[PDB]
Amino acid sequence: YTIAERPDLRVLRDPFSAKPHVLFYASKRVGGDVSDFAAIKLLKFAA
Amino acid sequence: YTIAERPDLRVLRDPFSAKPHVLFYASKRVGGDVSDFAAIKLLKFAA
Repeated sequence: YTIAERPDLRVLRDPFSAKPHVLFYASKRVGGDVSDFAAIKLLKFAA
Repeated sequence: YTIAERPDLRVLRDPFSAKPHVLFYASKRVGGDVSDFAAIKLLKFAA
């Protein structure tokens, strides 16, 4: 499994949209799927 | 009578909320009621 990501947490406080509040907008971006299909085995329970 | 206040007026102007406008927002916070009921006497005009 290979995980790709940006190593931060972009926070943007928004005193404008919801006016008497602050509305912090934090967003980390991360992705990833299996890269080596031979390196993972599973246990299915059926038969 | 005790006045509790934050000795500043906080201003916030958002060109972003409604774009063609500015929407100045200015606020201060204050509060207070009586602290010594024995130090304020009134004059009712009834009896």
